[PDB]
Amino acid sequence: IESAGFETDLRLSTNGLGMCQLYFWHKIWRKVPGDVLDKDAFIPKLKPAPINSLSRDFVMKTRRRKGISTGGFMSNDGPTLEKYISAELY
Amino acid sequence: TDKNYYYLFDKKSFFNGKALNNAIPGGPKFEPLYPREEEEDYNEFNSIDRVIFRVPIRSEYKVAFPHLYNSRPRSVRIPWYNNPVSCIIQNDEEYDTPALFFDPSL
Amino acid sequence: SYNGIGLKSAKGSSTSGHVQRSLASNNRRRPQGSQQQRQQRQNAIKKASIETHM
Amino acid sequence: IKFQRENWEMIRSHVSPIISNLTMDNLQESHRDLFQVNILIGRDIICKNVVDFTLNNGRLIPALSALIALLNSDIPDIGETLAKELMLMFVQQFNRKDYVSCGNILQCLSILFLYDVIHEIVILQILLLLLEKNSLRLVIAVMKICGWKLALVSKKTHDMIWEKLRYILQTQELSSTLRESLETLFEIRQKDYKSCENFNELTMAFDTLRQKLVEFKKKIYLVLKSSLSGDEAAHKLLKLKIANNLKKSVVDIIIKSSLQESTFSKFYSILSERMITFHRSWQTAYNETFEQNYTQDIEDYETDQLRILGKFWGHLISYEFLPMDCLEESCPQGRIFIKFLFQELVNELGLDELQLRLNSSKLDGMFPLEGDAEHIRYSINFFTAIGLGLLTEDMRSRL
Amino acid sequence: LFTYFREAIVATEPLLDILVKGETRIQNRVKLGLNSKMPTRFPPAVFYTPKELGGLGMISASHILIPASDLSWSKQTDTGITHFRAGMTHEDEKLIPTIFRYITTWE
Repeated sequence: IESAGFETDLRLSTNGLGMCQLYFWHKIWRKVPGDVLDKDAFIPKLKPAPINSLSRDFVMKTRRRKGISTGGFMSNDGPTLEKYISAELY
Repeated sequence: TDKNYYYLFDKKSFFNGKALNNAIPGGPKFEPLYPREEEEDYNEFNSIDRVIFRVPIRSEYKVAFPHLYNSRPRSVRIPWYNNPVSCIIQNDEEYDTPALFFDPSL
Repeated sequence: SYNGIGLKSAKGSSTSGHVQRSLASNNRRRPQGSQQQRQQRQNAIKKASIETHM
Repeated sequence: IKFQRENWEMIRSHVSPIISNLTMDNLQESHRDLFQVNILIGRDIICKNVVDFTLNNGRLIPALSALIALLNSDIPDIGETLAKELMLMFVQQFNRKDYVSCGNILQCLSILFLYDVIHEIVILQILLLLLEKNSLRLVIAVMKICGWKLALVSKKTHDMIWEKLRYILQTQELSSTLRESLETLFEIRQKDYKSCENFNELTMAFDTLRQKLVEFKKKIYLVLKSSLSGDEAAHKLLKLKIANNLKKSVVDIIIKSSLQESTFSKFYSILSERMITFHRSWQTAYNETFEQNYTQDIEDYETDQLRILGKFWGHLISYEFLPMDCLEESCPQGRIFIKFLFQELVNELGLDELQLRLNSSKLDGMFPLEGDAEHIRYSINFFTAIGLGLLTEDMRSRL
Repeated sequence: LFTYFREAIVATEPLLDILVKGETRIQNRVKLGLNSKMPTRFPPAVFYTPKELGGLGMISASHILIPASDLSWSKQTDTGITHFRAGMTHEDEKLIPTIFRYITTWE
């Protein structure tokens, strides 16, 4: 994610003395910081969000893109009987 | 003497900028080729509901990967994408010296 | 135009088309660390809240 | 002769004391003390003291070097003697495998070189010596100490040294530690060091030596008034980048401007908010201004102006500021200002919510909790005068 | 314009732009008379100076640093005041005050 206009930016910074290259052969995945399943989450729409709500926001965006969430505001949860076991026993 | 210095100061880069109505802040600016037809009409594509803003997508990046970061590019030339230039010139009147860099291990 | 923000063209405009980035912008960006207080308050307000298989 | 001896003894003791003392917190004082005592007849003693100190704090070697230089500028012979002593020490260290001593001595030498006391030739020689016995640990730190200086003065020598080091690294089976040291040195190079019979006469000489050794405001106003939204104004102000001194002044000016306008404008408030968000110093300035107001500048204003000010403050405090407030005798203009502020707060927040917020902060001045023998009655009365709650509850609590 | 919508101007950028343009046009009219429009030969002195010191005595609303914004995200979605645009002229750091700050907002 963060590596959008990385290399170019680096070049600009360094007056073309350092040449970056990014790659993905380690297949090295990693937890998006922050915690999904949070309805309070973040403040900004336009800016980059904070790091505790980063996971959530991304997920929401993905959902929106898919057409999973229907509308401007939504949530993510388990569909099961008994009101999701009474919200996991409160 | 370093050719890589001219990153986003190429003729090609300038042309791209002109096309995309996108000033590399140091460089020049022109009348846009195409009039900015602001008729998105709040579609489900490129919405702020949908996309994420980790990167700010600077217009520096537009002229570097025109066809990617910029949407609906037109008459956009392709830019260069280069190697680095380790070239050391002695100013103190000396001959073949490893001055600015460091020795091998073995 | 620089980061989608400069005035499209210098002509017509009837102006320099110069663009100082604002220092209110920074302020707007920042108060999630410093709005933050409000968030904290909110949090405080709502802060308290098989064997067979094995 | 006996007297002279005694004096010398005293001097030595003094020197020792100074050495013991020497630190960053009281360096100037130490220097002064040193200056007070004689060091021509007791030059040897002084030298001994200095050397001893060096041997001991090695971290305060630079200071020592500086002191030596200072001494040398006046009395050069002493400096020379000191240098000689240092050299001797170094030699001894080299002889006896006293590595720590060598390191200390080397450091001292480097310091001296840096301060134009001893020549770089000596340093070069030392380096050469170190090289001859494959001693990387000794010459590495010394080089670092006197690297930039060396480059400046004897560039060729420096180059030679570098070459030698390189050779050692590559064309010699060096140890791991040695290799590491070499690498470090290289890195440093890349950045260029980023981190008696005539006793009476003498005495007389020494004593002599000792003896010898509105517009701005206007501009601000213009800025405030040459700006559509408050935001713009704030930006303009920030562009100026006035010193942390003048921030308070600026704030005061802004306040004055606000007062001048017929009624309270959101603009000024907005500007304040912008400033406040921007930096802690501006916040501090604002706080100071506030303090000044309720304390000393509040009673000067006419009513409408005062009201406006109160409103502004309320706006600031409804969100941006921390509710910190310092409030029988103090009740004319001030009381009305307070009332206005309260009203503003109510408008912004919502009564119960506002009350809760107030409670949350320490707040002893606005609402003192302790009964204090019917002193809270006045406060209650005041509150009643401008429609408010909780006062009654407080009253009930105390009885 | 300003007395009618005092408070409501600040937000609308198009109106601001028009004002900037309109003011400039007006200035040029005067400069048209003098058959030049050379930007140095008319320092703001000659326009904004009142008639009681021999000037035209205009009442500018043009020297405002206009709110620019991401026109990508402006018409679309949501907004905030970031990046000011030029406003109207080259100045000699001569901050000409703006009529709006001398008009008490409607609220």
